Amino acid sequence: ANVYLTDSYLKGVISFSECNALGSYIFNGPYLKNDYTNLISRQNPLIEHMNLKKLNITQSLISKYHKGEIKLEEPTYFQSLLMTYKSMTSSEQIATTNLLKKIIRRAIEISDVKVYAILNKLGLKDTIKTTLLKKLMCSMQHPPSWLIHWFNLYTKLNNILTQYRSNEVKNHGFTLIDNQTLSGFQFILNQYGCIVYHKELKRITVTTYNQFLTWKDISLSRLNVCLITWISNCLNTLNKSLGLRCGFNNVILTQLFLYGDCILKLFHNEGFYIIKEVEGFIMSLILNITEEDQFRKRFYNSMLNNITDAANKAQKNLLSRVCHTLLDKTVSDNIINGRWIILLSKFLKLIKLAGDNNLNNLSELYFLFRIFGHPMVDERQAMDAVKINCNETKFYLLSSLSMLRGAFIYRIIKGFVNNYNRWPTLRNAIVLPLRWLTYYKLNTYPSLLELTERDLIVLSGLRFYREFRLPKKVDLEMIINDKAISPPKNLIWTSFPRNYMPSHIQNYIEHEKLKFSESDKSRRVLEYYLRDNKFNECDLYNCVVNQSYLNNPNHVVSLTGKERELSVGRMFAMQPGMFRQVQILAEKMIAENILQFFPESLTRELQKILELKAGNYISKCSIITDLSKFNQAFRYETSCICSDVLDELHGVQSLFSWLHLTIPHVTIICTYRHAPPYIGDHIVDLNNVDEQSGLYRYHMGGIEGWCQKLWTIEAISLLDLISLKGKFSITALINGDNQSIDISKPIRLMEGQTHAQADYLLALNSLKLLYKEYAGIGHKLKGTETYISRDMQFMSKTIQHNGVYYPASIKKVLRVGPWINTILDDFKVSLESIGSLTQELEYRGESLLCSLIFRNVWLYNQIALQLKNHALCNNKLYLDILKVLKHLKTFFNLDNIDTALTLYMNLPMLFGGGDPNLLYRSFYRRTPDFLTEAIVHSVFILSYYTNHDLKDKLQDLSDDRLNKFLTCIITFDKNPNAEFVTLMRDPQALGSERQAKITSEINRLAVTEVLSTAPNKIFSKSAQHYTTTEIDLNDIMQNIEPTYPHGLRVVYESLPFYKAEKIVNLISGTKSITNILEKTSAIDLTDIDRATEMMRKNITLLIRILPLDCNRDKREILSMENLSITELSKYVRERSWSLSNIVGVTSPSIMYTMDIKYTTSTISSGIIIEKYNVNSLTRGERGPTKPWVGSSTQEKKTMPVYNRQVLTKKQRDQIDLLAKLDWVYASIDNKDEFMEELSIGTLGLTYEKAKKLFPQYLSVNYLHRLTVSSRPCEFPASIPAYRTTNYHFDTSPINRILTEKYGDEDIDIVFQNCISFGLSLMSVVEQFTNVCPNRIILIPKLNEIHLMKPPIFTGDVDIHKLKQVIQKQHMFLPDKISLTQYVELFLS
Amino acid sequence: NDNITARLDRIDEKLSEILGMLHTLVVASAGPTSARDGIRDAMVGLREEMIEKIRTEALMTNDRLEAMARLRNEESEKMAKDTSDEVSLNPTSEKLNNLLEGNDSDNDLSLEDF
Amino acid sequence: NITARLDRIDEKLSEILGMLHTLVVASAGPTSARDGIRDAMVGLREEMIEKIRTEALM
Amino acid sequence: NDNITARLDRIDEKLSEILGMLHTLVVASAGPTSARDGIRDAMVGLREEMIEKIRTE
Amino acid sequence: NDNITARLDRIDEKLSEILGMLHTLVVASAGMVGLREEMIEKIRTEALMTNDRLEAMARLRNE
RNA sequence: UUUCUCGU
Repeated sequence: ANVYLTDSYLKGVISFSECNALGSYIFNGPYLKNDYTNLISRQNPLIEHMNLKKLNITQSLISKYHKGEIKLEEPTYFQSLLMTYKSMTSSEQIATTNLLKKIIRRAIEISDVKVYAILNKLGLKDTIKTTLLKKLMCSMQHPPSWLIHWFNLYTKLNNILTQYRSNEVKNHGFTLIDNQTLSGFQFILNQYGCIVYHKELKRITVTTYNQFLTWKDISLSRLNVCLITWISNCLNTLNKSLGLRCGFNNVILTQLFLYGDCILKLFHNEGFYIIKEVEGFIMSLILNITEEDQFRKRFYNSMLNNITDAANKAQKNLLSRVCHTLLDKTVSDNIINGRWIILLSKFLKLIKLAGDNNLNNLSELYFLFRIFGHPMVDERQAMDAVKINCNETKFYLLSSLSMLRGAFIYRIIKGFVNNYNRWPTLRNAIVLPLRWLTYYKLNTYPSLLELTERDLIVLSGLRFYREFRLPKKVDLEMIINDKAISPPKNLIWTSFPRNYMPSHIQNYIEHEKLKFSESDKSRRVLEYYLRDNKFNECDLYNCVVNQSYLNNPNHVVSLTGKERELSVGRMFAMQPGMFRQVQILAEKMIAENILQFFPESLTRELQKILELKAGNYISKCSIITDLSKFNQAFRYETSCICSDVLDELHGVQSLFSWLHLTIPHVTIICTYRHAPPYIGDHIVDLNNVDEQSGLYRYHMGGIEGWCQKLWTIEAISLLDLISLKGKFSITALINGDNQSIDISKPIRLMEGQTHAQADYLLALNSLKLLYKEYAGIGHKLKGTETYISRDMQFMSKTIQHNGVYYPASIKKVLRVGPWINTILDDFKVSLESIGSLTQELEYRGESLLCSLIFRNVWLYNQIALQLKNHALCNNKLYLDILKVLKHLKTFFNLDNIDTALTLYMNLPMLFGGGDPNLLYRSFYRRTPDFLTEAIVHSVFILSYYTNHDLKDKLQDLSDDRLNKFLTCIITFDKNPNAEFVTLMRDPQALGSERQAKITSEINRLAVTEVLSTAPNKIFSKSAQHYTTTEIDLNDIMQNIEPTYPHGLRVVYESLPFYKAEKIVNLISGTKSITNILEKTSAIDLTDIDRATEMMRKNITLLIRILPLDCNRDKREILSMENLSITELSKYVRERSWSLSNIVGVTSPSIMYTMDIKYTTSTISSGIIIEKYNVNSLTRGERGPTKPWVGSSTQEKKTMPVYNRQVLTKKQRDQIDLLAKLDWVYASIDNKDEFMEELSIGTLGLTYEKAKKLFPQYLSVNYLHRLTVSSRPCEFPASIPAYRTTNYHFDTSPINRILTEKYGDEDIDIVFQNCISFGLSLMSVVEQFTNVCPNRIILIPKLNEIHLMKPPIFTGDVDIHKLKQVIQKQHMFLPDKISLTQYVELFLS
Repeated sequence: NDNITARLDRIDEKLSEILGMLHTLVVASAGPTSARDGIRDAMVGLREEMIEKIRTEALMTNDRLEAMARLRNEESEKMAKDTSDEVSLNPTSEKLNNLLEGNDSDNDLSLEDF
Repeated sequence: NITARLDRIDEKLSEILGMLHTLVVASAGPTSARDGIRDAMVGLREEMIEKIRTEALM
Repeated sequence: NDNITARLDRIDEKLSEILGMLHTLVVASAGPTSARDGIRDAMVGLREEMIEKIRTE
Repeated sequence: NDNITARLDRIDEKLSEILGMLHTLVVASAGMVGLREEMIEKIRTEALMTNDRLEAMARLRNE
């Protein structure tokens, strides 16, 4: 049948409603709050709740509670109890200590291979070979009691969770009873509930599976923090610069976690109001350290006010809620006594002690925001707050509205001028005065300093024609998403359980279901679009132009609790399919057309953003304000006045104004499986349902997510008006919910004043003005949201000043465990996710060994100690891993399976290994090709077991382990299949079963078959012809002699199969395939065993890649004398694909081909790199040089002179793709007919007509300046932006040598990776030697250098197959350029 | 031709007073009607007239004093407190600051309490 | 002097145009969309004109 | 001269547009659910006459 | 020179009636057939001008 | 167990 797999991480919402309902049904009384939820749960319970209560142990527990032996308590109370376990015994403590010691020792053993490779490649200076790791292991012998406690708690909770998940996989409706795993505790954990009972303390509760996952994640996060801090301290003990930037004794951290749990327990669920201020408090200490006298005290006092007001509000809400409920006898006396002041003061003082007046410590303390857990969001309370905020009348001065609209108009005019060199076409040219008419005629614009309030008022009254165009064909990639939607107004009750609905409501639903189509009856986007049999391609366009969303009788907005959000409230909402289409279309057009007029929107890294942003007296300032609640302050009169500008520009009525035209008339209703509203009798529609705390009407406001870009651009216009009114410059960096301001205004400094006490006055005046105009425009932002600063910049929850970045690496790597970011408990995905998450430590905190050892700890845990407990298949992966270990031991001369496991862990993941991130990632992020990097990583790894200098290239050696490995990589049996289409899907693919298969390739088939039998004609035909189109697209270009994978990728992108396969790949990532249309959230056994066999084959890849007999049975092996790794990899790729010549993808590994020398000689011939800052520890200090972005070389193309705005984004992208096609395939025998029919099929133009539209390129080499989406565009260093500023680089000797040898020709190597590798290598040398080198030079190895001249293709693309593939996939082509659109491309 | 200038000074001054009326004109949002059940129009009227309407409960609004102050263009005490050069502390915050900046007298570094 | 004063009168009239147009735009609201007069208030647009044109030509 | 004539020859359309804005505001403001049907069927007649006029010529 | 004076008189009358319309507007909003017909005519002629502009590029295509 | 839930 179908199996239910439950996630091991919450990745969802802890729901107050379901917990209250379950507790109320179990204890026959109001459990959490006196709402209708408890009443309906006690009246007509759910089947799962009945099953949970009917258990004999549950009956005994409720009988004991009724007898008064035990008293009901709260999930927060038991969270505190679990955190302060205080129930360990000597036996389990010894076992946990031994397990942790073994884990640490094995991780250090695995790390030794990587470190030895790094060291002997760098030239610096039993089971462990390096003295550094020897000392590190000798120091990290006994983990401390706090570390052991956290590890033991996490291990016990994970054991309970994995046992429950395995049993749930085995059989459905399982409930796990475990009173033995945790001493003194008791768990009745199920998917629909988790009852925790403490026999010793006589306490009981009702919790949820999400709450249990949250507890486990809290334990895992504390374990991660403890491990990272312990490793950093042990590294810093032996080398100050080696470890992380922060320093903790971690007794303070453990006490801080305990005190946070105590605060939560004292304030019950409402304690997260207080907990929400930890990040702000850290920021307050940061400002105390950095800012001037006035700003620091202002923020400190204001936020003391904030914290105490939040605590008082939490206490009041707690007392109000707890009164008429079963928990009334639970409130601690210290809450009423007011003694919680002492506890909270202790918490803050210990937070400050953890900070230790150190900027790095405070900056990285931002993980406390996530350690303490997540609240159980109350839907009714947050919706009541939203109703109170939104359902109010806002009074505006007509002057203020005119100024805002005029500012938006001025932004539109400035953007149009700067982009298309002309004013937009506007109807009302007569309303302008003579001056503005002259500015219209002479197509320029005035500056802000030369513009006035009169000008803003005048510009308000303008009406434009069309400059932008609506896409006629709906964008399937835009609308298709795995997310969910809401049913219509008459079907909204289907989102509630049948038991919770009244009998007449159930009858109405059963009668109405037959009156609705199969599509809208669903609740998921995929099901809604697939079941839509009567789905016309031009449906969204027709709806938008007919305003069908306006006054729709079946429009209802449903809003559910946020996911993993500690912020109370923040209730995101859903909307039916058609209105969602309209909203997403409006957002897409805003982003792709108008957002180019507002560069401050920051649609994006932070650090670069900050770095281009960073990029008698002048007074500066800085204001940071929150905008999470802004969205609520925008009526029709303030948002649609600027939305009318976009409406006119697109020439469409009420497209961007749909919000405050249809949301007011719909009913805002709570929608959750355990939060139903009271209906009554004979009422079957929301418009007649009376409103209560669960639902309301007449929103008069915005919604989160929807129209965020519109409100962002309106805010930017508002700040431009602010700057005009205040006579100062603004450098806004608005992004998402956080807004950053940088006001600079020249002043005449009066006598006896420094730069201080004038920036403060500027800040106060600007804040008063800013407050005044937000009040006038509707927003009532308080002192809670905003604050002022002078030399500090805050955005995206990041800390920096003086150009030195302070990261949050520990927070980023907080949740790392066995199966993270995976679906169906995928092994390879978990490995990749662990690797990616652990890089962050060395990418942001500048610590190679800390990140590497943390990654090795968790990788070893997952491989050895967690594969045996896989949820789906019990032991198959572990058995296969054991087989691979024995195979590796037999292949090499490894003495022990322990060493075999170490080698497997260090072996690159490309050849079915166990190392997710290779060596190059530690020196430069992006690489041209992965095969060469994998090969060099494997060579360096094998250099541990085979003595190699790594400084003398690769002189042959007596040992034959590396020789055998390389020979076996070279020699294999070729089994090509669908080679060209596989290259077009992945230009770096190997094929012939010589690379790890990702889940998309396996799932593509099953996706095809499930899509073929779908009601939607478009998807049905696309899947029916999918195999034939696959064959045709594979053999379309089998005749070209020199195959170019990147040019093939360009062809594939240009052809309409790209969108269809994007949809297929998106569908392949869902939980269940062939069960999408079955109306069930249970994975099919077909999915289970297909994924299982794919996982087993991926695990058993090293065996096939490395046969024991190294294939050919002879003494002839790969001779290592004068061997080029680039040639090796190119030959491997060509042999694997059975292709005569593959060009353009083979690039040298810079790490291998660039040697390291710290002192010059008689010949330099190297990339000279020196540090400008003359000091030992350059880390944490900013230099005088521009940051090393490492962008690729700029291609040279000429923009054709035509009207850009009249062509849609997809049409322009396809035109650019065809221009790239002409650039790459200019030398084709069949080029004329190929491009002619390609243009006829795709666009509405011919080749001759479209040639003038094509931006003809000027670079003669398409192997060096091509811009394929499969090729990297930037080559940055591993170190962040600021650290790259401390060094200078020069490549003049390299230029001289490369011109002397094979000069005046392009080279395969990339110099951006060269510079990034040099900088990151200098940083790594500083880490490993406690001193940054004065000057470093990189001598290359010329045998890895190749001349990648542009080849002349010889062949004929099969026009018949190209016609067939376009005709079959005729439902995915972009908008054809009609004549009535093309004829205006050459006007003025 | 001073007669035409003298006779257009009148239209100039009445256009100026129309501009002043437009500047003093105020517009309200199209919020829900009284006792719900419908959508009220986005009514527009003279400034002081709608301060009188707000103070006479003609339109329900969460903000009365500060809305009135903003409409009449006067500095309100709430706005001054939000944009104060020095911000004070409520008694809870004063006690919190006293405990934070003072030496640990009780030294109640015990989880068994509270 | 007469030209400059006529120009300043033109600027005031431009301000009247702008303020009245802003009031027209802000005065539609959801109440006009519910009653189906927003299109009359703000004006017919090019997409609706194309819809009418293609309905005629069909 | 012609400058004053051109100036008033733009003032007349400026005032006409002010008139039109006042007309639409006053017909949309007054008449609670009374004239709304009038504007609705006026739009119906307008679209009918527009499509007929596009059919002609 | 009386043409300028007559133009000034008619624009004065138009502006005075404009002020009358603002006064009636604020009075009505606080607490029609010809006006409606005139604004239908205005929107109709605006739509006609826009449609003629669109037919300009239509004719340009048809060439 | 109105597809456990899973927005932009």
